[PDB]
Amino acid sequence: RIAGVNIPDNKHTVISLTYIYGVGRTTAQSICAATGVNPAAKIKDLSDEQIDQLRNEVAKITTEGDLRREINMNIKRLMDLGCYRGLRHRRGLPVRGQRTKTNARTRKGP
RNA sequence: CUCGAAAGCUAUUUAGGUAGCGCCUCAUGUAUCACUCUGGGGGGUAGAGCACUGUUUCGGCUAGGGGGUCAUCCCGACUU
Ligand SMILES: [Mg+2]
Ligand SMILES: [Mg+2]
Ligand SMILES: [Mg+2]
Repeated sequence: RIAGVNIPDNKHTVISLTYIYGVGRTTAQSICAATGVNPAAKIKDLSDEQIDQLRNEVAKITTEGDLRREINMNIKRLMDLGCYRGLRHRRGLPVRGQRTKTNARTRKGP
């Protein structure tokens, strides 16, 4: 609603744009370069004018409310085909080819 | 010589005792009473019924738990 989500205050611009969930850190360094907003000032000190140009960039990359939708179909395409990358992805095993006998605990919990 | 019962009720340290009412008798009064016919009158019993509360048999049409279950990593449902 503010830029797609709420944006914190009393912070620099590149840090503030990070919470938009679809722009990391290197991408938000291009947006202040392409628009011209100084990151060295806070978001409080800005004008209420050029935020549309920041909002123009949000309408060109992705939005987290639909980013998580479309990335699920990338998962969902892998599951319903029954390919090996979606075979373990149904179950909960690691995917990229890690070791399974021990230590793969961030995909199985405590 | 004339008339003629009861073994009921309530209470009881009561139950085989006793006391009030019900039933007999003799007096005094006073006027109602039985039987039957024609009336008016409420009722919930025998019977009967399944509208309620329950209980019972068969049949259909089914909701379902799904019983099978094509069975789908895990999801459709195949089938009945
Ligand atoms: Mg006699
Ligand atoms: Mg005695
Ligand atoms: Mg009867």
